[PDB]
Amino acid sequence: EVQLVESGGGVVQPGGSLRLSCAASGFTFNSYGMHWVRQAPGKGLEWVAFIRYDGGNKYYADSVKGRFTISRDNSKNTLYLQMKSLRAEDTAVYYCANLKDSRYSGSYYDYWGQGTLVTVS
Amino acid sequence: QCVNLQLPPAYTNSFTRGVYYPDKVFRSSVLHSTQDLFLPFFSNVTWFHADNPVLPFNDGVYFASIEKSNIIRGWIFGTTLDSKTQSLLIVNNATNVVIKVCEFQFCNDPFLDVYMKSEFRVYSSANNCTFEYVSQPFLMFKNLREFVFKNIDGYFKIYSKHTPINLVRDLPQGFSALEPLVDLPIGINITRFQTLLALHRAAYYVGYLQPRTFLLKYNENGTITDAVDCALDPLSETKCTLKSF
Amino acid sequence: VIWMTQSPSSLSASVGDRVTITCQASQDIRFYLNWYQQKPGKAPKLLISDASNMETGVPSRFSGSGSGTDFTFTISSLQPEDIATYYCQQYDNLPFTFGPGTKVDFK
Ligand SMILES: *[C@@H]1O[C@H](CO)[C@@H](O[C@@H]2O[C@H](CO)[C@@H](O)[C@H](O)[C@H]2NC(C)=O)[C@H](O)[C@H]1NC(C)=O
Ligand SMILES: *[C@@H]1O[C@H](CO)[C@@H](O)[C@H](O)[C@H]1NC(C)=O
Ligand SMILES: *[C@@H]1O[C@H](CO)[C@@H](O)[C@H](O)[C@H]1NC(C)=O
Ligand SMILES: *[C@@H]1O[C@H](CO)[C@@H](O)[C@H](O)[C@H]1NC(C)=O
Ligand SMILES: *[C@@H]1O[C@H](CO)[C@@H](O)[C@H](O)[C@H]1NC(C)=O
Ligand SMILES: *[C@@H]1O[C@H](CO)[C@@H](O)[C@H](O)[C@H]1NC(C)=O
Repeated sequence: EVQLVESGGGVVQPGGSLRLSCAASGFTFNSYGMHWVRQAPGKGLEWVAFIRYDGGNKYYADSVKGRFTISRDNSKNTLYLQMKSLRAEDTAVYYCANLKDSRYSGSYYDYWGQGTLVTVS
Repeated sequence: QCVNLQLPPAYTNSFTRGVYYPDKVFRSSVLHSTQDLFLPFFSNVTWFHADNPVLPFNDGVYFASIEKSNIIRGWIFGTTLDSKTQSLLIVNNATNVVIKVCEFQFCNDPFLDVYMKSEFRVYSSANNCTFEYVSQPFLMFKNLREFVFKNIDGYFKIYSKHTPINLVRDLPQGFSALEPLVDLPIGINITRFQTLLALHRAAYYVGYLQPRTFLLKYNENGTITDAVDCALDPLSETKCTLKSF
Repeated sequence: VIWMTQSPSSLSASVGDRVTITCQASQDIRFYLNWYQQKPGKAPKLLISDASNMETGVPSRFSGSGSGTDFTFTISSLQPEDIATYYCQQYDNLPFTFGPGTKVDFK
């Protein structure tokens, strides 16, 4: 029933930009905070950004802070990630997720999308 | 003794619902502007049938129920919701409301077992209790019971209102302010909560509060009869700016 | 920033073997650790939260414990379907972080 679908991937040039989105359904999207996580080929999981349920506070990993912007629209059940000044090192599969969290987001369930591939070249 | 007993969400429109008296100061015949955690007007509130998932608490919860059989009895508020941390348990029985804060080891699916008499099947243990409070029942056509749960600076604040309702499956239109019920000096974090239902051998709605600016209209008897959500639309913003409905 | 590490980086084990994976934190994170299992081509699945709380649907052969800076993930009897890369995550403080990941192979 619960789904998360990423889109907006593709191939861009260094110094360029790309806007990713995640369509949420099957759950109360507007009550949960959301995370972005990326995984480069041959590498482990890297946390990217977190946004609170109200679209208020935003948090970023040091490696993307100042370049990436996280936002959401609760009327469309859609999560967005706007990436500027993309580098070769940003090549990865990007996932949207609702991570189980007993401290900050208060999530009791763990959901992941299939992910979308972003290539910088 | 614990007993081991997922659907997509439904939504309803909290038309102009979830407004409470922001403080205990008497005011009359005046328009008062205040900033606090309120349920936004015309928001999408999640509709559950009494289907009892653990929900996020966020910045506070608007909880409403429509029932004629007293199925909803209480709530569990906490973080981890196991013996690792302090958790808040609020339950209502036939004569009293019992509020405790302990390191509860909650059941996988907690409830009250009703045979008249009943047995609590909520937790297997309650160690290192720090707070206890007992008073009159919070809960005691269909009965519409509205609650607002806030947790600010260690204080768990509850507001409530009880009215008759003649609707089949939704929230009523119109304005009704919720009054202060109890203010508990507990000092714990709350990030998640669950609803305790009475199951014999009713539906509820959950919304979330936001840092919103409201214009509240106090009538000649000191009650609130209307309100404007200053961030709802350009007209409401104008009304707040001019302090005029 | 709280930095996470895991050991061994990889291990080989056969069916029926006991498999242990160690996760450590540079800072005391009490019990706020998640354990994930990822198979190639798929998103990570959560197995354990709050250091030792098992997720619904997770086989009883999986367990875990620990607190502060030293946590352990254990499979009491490795199955042929348990060949995956396991990650630990701390969510005690933002930014959240994942460990390097421990790869379990089939011996
Ligand atoms: C509702 O719960 C309260 C819990 O306080 C019950 O009152 C207690 O009952 C025990 C006996 O089981 C007494 O030893 C306590 O001294 C009572 N405490 C207080 C403050 O009165 C109450 O009886 C319960 N009501 C029903 C119908 O079960
Ligand atoms: C409920 O499930 C738990 C976890 O498996 C188990 O320990 C407990 O004994 C079960 N209770 C009953 C009545 O089956
Ligand atoms: C509530 O949900 C409806 C879709 O059912 C949407 O059109 C509307 O904009 C939403 N309102 C708010 C405040 O999210
Ligand atoms: C209360 O907490 C302490 C740890 O600070 C623990 O050792 C003790 O056993 C707890 N009390 C009970 C009844 O479990
Ligand atoms: C409660 O919240 C405060 C503020 O974030 C935090 O410093 C404290 O460690 C938390 N305690 C527990 C048990 O979660
Ligand atoms: C105020 O109270 C009086 C009774 O003393 C009542 O007649 C009047 O209608 C009330 N006004 C409002 C706005 O309810």
